[PDB]
Parts: sequence; C-alpha cells; structure tokens
Amino acid sequence: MKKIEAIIRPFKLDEVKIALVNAGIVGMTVSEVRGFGRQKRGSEYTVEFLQKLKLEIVVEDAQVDTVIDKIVAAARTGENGDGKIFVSPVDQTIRIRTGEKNADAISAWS
Amino acid sequence: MKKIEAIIRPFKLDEVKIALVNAGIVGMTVSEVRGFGRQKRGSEYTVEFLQKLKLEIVVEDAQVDTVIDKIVAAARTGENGDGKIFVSPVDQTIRIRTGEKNADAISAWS
Amino acid sequence: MKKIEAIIRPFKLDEVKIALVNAGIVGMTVSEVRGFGRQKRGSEYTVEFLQKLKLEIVVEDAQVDTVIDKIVAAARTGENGDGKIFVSPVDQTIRIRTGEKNADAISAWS
Ligand SMILES: Nc1ncnc2c1ncn2[C@@H]1O[C@H](COP(=O)(O)OP(=O)(O)OP(=O)(O)O)[C@@H](O)[C@H]1O
Ligand SMILES: Nc1ncnc2c1ncn2[C@@H]1O[C@H](COP(=O)(O)OP(=O)(O)OP(=O)(O)O)[C@@H](O)[C@H]1O
Ligand SMILES: Nc1ncnc2c1ncn2[C@@H]1O[C@H](COP(=O)(O)OP(=O)(O)OP(=O)(O)O)[C@@H](O)[C@H]1O
Ligand SMILES: [Mg+2]
Ligand SMILES: [Mg+2]
Ligand SMILES: [Mg+2]
Repeated sequence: MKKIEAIIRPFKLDEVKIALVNAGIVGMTVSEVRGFGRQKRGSEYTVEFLQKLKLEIVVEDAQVDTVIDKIVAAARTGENGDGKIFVSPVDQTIRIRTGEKNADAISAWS
Repeated sequence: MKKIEAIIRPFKLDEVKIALVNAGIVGMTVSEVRGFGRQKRGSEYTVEFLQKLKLEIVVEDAQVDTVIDKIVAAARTGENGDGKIFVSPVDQTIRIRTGEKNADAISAWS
Repeated sequence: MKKIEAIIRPFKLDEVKIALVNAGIVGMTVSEVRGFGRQKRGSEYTVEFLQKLKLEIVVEDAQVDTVIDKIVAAARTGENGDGKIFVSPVDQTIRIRTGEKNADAISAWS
C-alpha cells in the first residue's frame, strides 16, 4: 500500500478527479494548502506562498504507476507551478464502519 | 514510531478526542479536509467531496493497536462515510521547544 | 528522500521560511491545522485544539539534519506550544510539469 500525495493547481481538481475515477480509484482526500517551489530576505508586504490543493490517494502497490500517470496527464499545463507528487509507504489501512483492512479498505473489488 | 491518520466525521471529534486522551494520548493534530470513498463524467453543479476531519496522531509502536481500536469504537456510526485510518512509519520526532526526540517527544512519561 | 513535517506557531512562518530558504530549501507546503500536545471529560464550551501551521518539506537525506536544526532554531520561543517535527520516508517524488523525479524534482541543482 502507498500514499500518493499530489499537490495540484486548484482549478485542476475536477479534471484530475475524473481521470482517477475512470482509472478505477474509489477514494481520495483533498486539503487546501499553500506552497512554493523553486521560484524561478522576504517581504513584509507580499506572499510567496501560492494556493494549491493537496490530494491524498491511498492505493495498492500495483496501482501506483497508473495513478501517477493519470494525475500528471490531467494536471499538467506546461507553466511553472503545475505541482508535485510524493509517494510514501502505508503500513495498514482500516475502514472505520466495518473494521476491514488493507486491500478490503482500499479496493474497488469487494 | 508510527503516524496514525484517521479521517472521521466532523461531529465525532470530541468523542474521539476523549477516547484517545483517556487511553493515554498526549498529542494530536486536526486538519479540515474533503473526500470521497466508494460512493455506493462528473457534474458542474454538484460536489462529491464531503467534509471530514483528518486526525494525525504520532505514537510509539506499542500504542498503535490500542489507538486504532479507540478511534474506531468512538467514530463508528454504522452509516457509510464513517471514515478511514492509514498507519505509516515515522523515522524521527523532535519537540521544538527542547530538542527532545522520539519517545521523549511523544510519550506521557517524562 | 524524506518528508519533514514541522508543526509551528503561526507567527513563526516567515522566520522559518527565511531560515529554510537561506539554507538552500527550494520547496515547501503549508497547511492550517489545530492541535494539542501534553497540556501541562472535555468541555462543551471551551476548545483544547490550538491553531498551528503544518509545514511539509520534502528533501534529500543529506539535507535532513540541517533542515531540522534551522527549523528548531527559528521556531523556538521557550514557551510550551513551540511545535513538533516528524520525519518520514518518501519513496518517489515527481514534478508534474516535466515528469522529473526524485532529486531532480527536489534539488536546487538543475
Ligand atoms: N520539495 C517540496 N516539498 C514540499 N512541497 C513542495 C516541494 N516542492 C513543491 N512543493 C509543493 O508543490 C507546489 C507546486 O510546486 P511547483 O509546481 O512550483 O514546483 P517546482 O519545483 O517549482 O516546479 P515548476 O518548475 O514546474 O514550477 C508548491 O507550491 C508546494 O505546495
Ligand atoms: N483510499 C483512500 N485514500 C485517501 N482517502 C480516502 C480513501 N478512502 C477514503 N478516504 C477518505 O476517507 C473519507 C471517508 O471515506 P468513507 O468512510 O466513505 O470510505 P468508504 O471506503 O466509502 O467506506 P464506507 O463504505 O464505510 O463509506 C473520504 O471522504 C476520504 O476523505
Ligand atoms: N504526538 C503528536 N502527534 C501529532 N501531532 C502532535 C503530537 N504532539 C504534538 N502535536 C502537534 O504539535 C503541536 C504543538 O505541540 P506542543 O509544542 O504543545 O507539544 P508538547 O509535546 O506539548 O511540547 P511543549 O511542552 O513544548 O508544549 C500540537 O498542537 C499538535 O498540532
Ligand atoms: Mg514552481
Ligand atoms: Mg463511503
Ligand atoms: Mg504543549
């Protein structure tokens, strides 16, 4: 199991969501965040942090590469600021209503 | 050390908090998020993302199973949408005020 | 690659940002959160969760100790509530605009 955390442009949420759902994703969490990247000592009057959305998608390992490709293709515009993806390990997943775990708590297959 | 990330119904925060504190938890972070799960191509007029709270609780490994059980018991209602828990590894924890690490930065025992 | 998650006092954002940028950091994400720590059964009228900012900084492993030290030095005040840092593994990083990975998606060196 892995967590895919994708930081995207806010306007891209629905395009990314549709891509993910059509690829078989059946869960995801979205956070409002602000950030900076490489910015191709500070100011008291201006703000370097830009609004983004943080998508968190917990998947099985066999899904990761597909998910990444779907996100990148849907989120990209070609302009600096398109976002960044971080993949990290997940040890266990539990569905609260039922107590089901791992693939049972993630998968479209029940 | 592990991070327990629990996505719960907003109204359940205080019931879950009380359960955790009574089980000996002495730290946690809460985020406002939106999400979807299995939803037992999109719309321009309606919103599939539902408001939830993201609880992040960093614990020692011996605490994990207890914490999960306390969260599930307090958060559950039986209706779809009760939430989901993800456990992930933590390599190091540091308390900023003192520089203490790991168990010293987590534990109720000082 | 590691994720450094630093929970800090809101007023400290710019001091911490400046320290990180001067140490060579060229990316970070900030979240509004609420939390509690050790609090040196609840109430219906009062709120134990305190506003904090969650900084997420994905770095290469050689940067971690420097980053931690910069954060702690900039964020500390000496009063309870100064914050907490969690370090966790990252398996892969992808820049959305270009598809670059790992160090190429993190580093100041291109
Ligand atoms: N190393 C990082 N750690 C944590 N968050 C980051 C990091 N780099 C970028 N981010 C997040 O991703 C968002 C988008 O970054 P952005 O797309 O500008 O990256 P970039 O490296 O500057 O690439 P580009 O050249 O395409 O702009 C940032 O606003 C921030 O929220
Ligand atoms: N795989 C996932 N990855 C990331 N976040 C998820 C995932 N699945 C669910 N979530 C988060 O958990 C919240 C609650 O999900 P929910 O309880 O509806 O899960 P479910 O799998 O549909 O189970 P149920 O049948 O009990 O509804 C979602 O709104 C989202 O924030
Ligand atoms: N174990 C934990 N898991 C998750 N978040 C935590 C944990 N401990 C603290 N936090 C987060 O860090 C914030 C700051 O905690 P705080 O600095 O009060 O920690 P503390 O352990 O009480 O240390 P101090 O004695 O310096 O107050 C909390 O409000 C919460 O957001
Ligand atoms: Mg950029
Ligand atoms: Mg559901
Ligand atoms: Mg405290």
